[PDB]
Amino acid sequence: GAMDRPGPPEGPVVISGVTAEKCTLAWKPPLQDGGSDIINYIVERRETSRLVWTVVDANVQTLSCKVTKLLEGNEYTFRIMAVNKYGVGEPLESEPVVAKNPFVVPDAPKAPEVTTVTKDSMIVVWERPASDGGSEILGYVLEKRDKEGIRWTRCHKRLIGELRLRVTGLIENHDYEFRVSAENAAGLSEPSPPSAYQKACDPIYKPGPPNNPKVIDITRSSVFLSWSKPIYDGGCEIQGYIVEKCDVSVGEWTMCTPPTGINKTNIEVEKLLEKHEYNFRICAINKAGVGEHADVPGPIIVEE
Repeated sequence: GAMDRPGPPEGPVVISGVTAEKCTLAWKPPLQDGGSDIINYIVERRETSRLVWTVVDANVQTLSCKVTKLLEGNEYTFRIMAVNKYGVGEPLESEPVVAKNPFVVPDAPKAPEVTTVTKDSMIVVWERPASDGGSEILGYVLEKRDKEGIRWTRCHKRLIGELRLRVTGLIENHDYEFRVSAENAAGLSEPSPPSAYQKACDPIYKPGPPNNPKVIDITRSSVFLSWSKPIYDGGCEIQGYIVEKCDVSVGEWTMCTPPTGINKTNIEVEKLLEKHEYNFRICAINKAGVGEHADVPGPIIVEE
């Protein structure tokens, strides 16, 4: 048919790479070229307050254009026209875009730390950005890796909204290392360095004091003591008890057992000085160590 100028560029204008000084536009060719091929495109800009369109590039041989010399804080709208041998077609106008610098993802956090461990769980804790640089952190992603495993795995879906997570579902006696990432509106940070490997196992602690230490009977040179298992065994097996004596005139706590201890809740302390006055301490032994002493009630006079 008869020939004329091209149709408008097609499609939504797509704006990308927006900073405070530049941005990038892309469009698609017009559906109709008017009967002659499109020679070049014309890209124009107009700050929203202004009336005059200003030329960005009058000879764009591309479906994209890099706009520069933009000005921080100003809002712009952009225009694209197709040109052929018979003239300039109707424009394709973009949506308004403000020249802002983009938001940035947070910095990689510092390495997390494990605190409380069971055979199946670990509490992991980490720090906020030391200073509130405008990260605007929304939450965290905690990852774990088994020492006998290949890849890092998430300990949870979506985000952790605090500085801590009790990670469960851990395999007893496996060793795990942790790393944490921080996410803001811009996206996910690079991960932190890893924690040191920790083994999933129940901790053991020194035992508590022996229970109900008491005197049973007294002779001319001996004292009979008795007690019961400590209420708190330290998650560990009581393997023995240490008994100590003190002369109240002297004040030096001497031993009444080998350091190994005694495997009974009773003892007969013998060869004690007659009519002297004593105090007695009893201690429990774990694989972890010797726990707190329990003092026998009052001082005792060795008599009959």
